[PDB]
Amino acid sequence: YKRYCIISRFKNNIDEFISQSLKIAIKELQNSCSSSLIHDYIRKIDVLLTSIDSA
Repeated sequence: YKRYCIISRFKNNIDEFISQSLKIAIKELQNSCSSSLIHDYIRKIDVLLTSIDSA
């Protein structure tokens, strides 16, 4: 229900903590409707993850 936005926000705070990244690749991929229904700050929140992944 409303937990699809919470767990995405829970994975957003957990991906900022940095194999283990391969399980993180499952959280970052397979977009069916979560990368279509969601807000305007979540787009730059995805940019903060890959730049942190660039380190």
